[PDB]
Amino acid sequence: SISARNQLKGKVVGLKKGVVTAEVVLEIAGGNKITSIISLDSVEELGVKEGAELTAVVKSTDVMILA
Amino acid sequence: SISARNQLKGKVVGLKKGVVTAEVVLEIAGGNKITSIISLDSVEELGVKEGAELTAVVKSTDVMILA
Amino acid sequence: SISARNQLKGKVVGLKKGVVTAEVVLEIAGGNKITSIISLDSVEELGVKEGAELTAVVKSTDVMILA
Amino acid sequence: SISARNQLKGKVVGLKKGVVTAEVVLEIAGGNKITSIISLDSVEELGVKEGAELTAVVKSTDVMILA
Amino acid sequence: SISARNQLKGKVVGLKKGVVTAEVVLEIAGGNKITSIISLDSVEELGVKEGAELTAVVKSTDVMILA
Amino acid sequence: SISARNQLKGKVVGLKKGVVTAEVVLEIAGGNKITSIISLDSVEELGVKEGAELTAVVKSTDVMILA
Ligand code: MOO
Ligand code: MOO
Ligand code: MOO
Ligand code: MOO
Ligand code: MOO
Ligand code: MOO
Ligand code: MOO
Ligand code: MOO
Ligand SMILES: [Ca+2]
Ligand SMILES: [Ca+2]
Repeated sequence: SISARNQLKGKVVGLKKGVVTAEVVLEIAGGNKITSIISLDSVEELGVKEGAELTAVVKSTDVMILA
Repeated sequence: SISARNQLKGKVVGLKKGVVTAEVVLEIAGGNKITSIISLDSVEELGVKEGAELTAVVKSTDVMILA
Repeated sequence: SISARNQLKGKVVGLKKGVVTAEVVLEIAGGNKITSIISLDSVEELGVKEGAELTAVVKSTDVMILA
Repeated sequence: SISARNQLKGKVVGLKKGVVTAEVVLEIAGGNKITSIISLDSVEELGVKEGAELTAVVKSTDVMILA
Repeated sequence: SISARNQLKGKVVGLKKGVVTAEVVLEIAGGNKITSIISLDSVEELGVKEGAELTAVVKSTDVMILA
Repeated sequence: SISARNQLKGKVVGLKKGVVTAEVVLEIAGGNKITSIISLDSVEELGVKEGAELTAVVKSTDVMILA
């Protein structure tokens, strides 16, 4: 129940932990892949691990269109 | 060939024009819907129309993770 | 349970509805005020109205520091 | 005098330096905590340190609403 | 003294007002042009108009690279 | 042909690699400089290095105005 209109369910297929940030790669419907860069603290708090089923969220104003 | 690593192909299923901004809704693999808000100038220049085959692009640092 | 680390509870003190976007102003702790621009559809779906108690959410990478 | 309408004064209560990025945590009115991830270069240039009195700035189009 | 590392001085050559947002177009050094979409209220508050000399500011995390 | 209206051609004058992110600094027309923080993987994938000619891309909704 958040304003961000793009909510994409997926499964974790990759995780890389940096000093401040962390990279999460999710496989969503149709084989598409979504890549997320978040704080390292969050990775630790949401129990992010390979195989976990999670949801990618994006604000509409952050989505560009390519023709 | 742009750094934004998230590229999701889709078809236009919704279009609403504002004074400065415009809203484009794309249907992607699995019926998921991606909503984008961009400049009105761009819709016009990219010739966005119902049925067009376009692509949604998102920077990794804009993707959040939900548990 | 989302990665975005900034979650600020507040009360709606202002709402302006545009064609594509909408502006929401919330009063949070200490009298601070937060201003949000979201899609008009969201305003309609989350039942946004003056007096409503809601939460402002922000990704860490979108926060700048001013000295 | 910048368009970002959200300006929240606070004191530094956390600082973690990465190779490229850095994390700053500010305590604002009510003990709320704001977390910011910026360039390592900037922390150094703005002389960010525990106890400093700084200000968090956020563009309105980056603030989401949660119900 | 804001952490955002991109500060581009320029002159207003275009200004379009919408209901909630506004579009500002600046001509910057060297023949380049920058386009910004911000809140209508900020435009009104900073007294933006054709001919004004202002600065465009962008967070490093929001700049993409294209090859 | 991406909707992002800001496309600034430039040359790489600085490149710093971190664990998850990377910092690219470009010199653009007219003596201006642009700094970008993107994923380390994209840098590696687009083969970014000192001297390369590339383009910085920014969404209009991410450009702030300072008076
Ligand atoms: O209504 Mo949003 O937060 O622009 O997706
Ligand atoms: O070590 Mo970083 O600056 O979190 O990629
Ligand atoms: O390499 Mo990006 O531009 O953070 O997706
Ligand atoms: O960068 Mo975060 O961990 O989505 O607030
Ligand atoms: O009428 Mo708007 O301000 O382009 O949604
Ligand atoms: O007027 Mo803003 O820069 O969308 O907060
Ligand atoms: O990521 Mo910055 O240091 O706000 O440009
Ligand atoms: O808001 Mo835009 O049309 O992606 O620059
Ligand atoms: Ca943004
Ligand atoms: Ca952003």
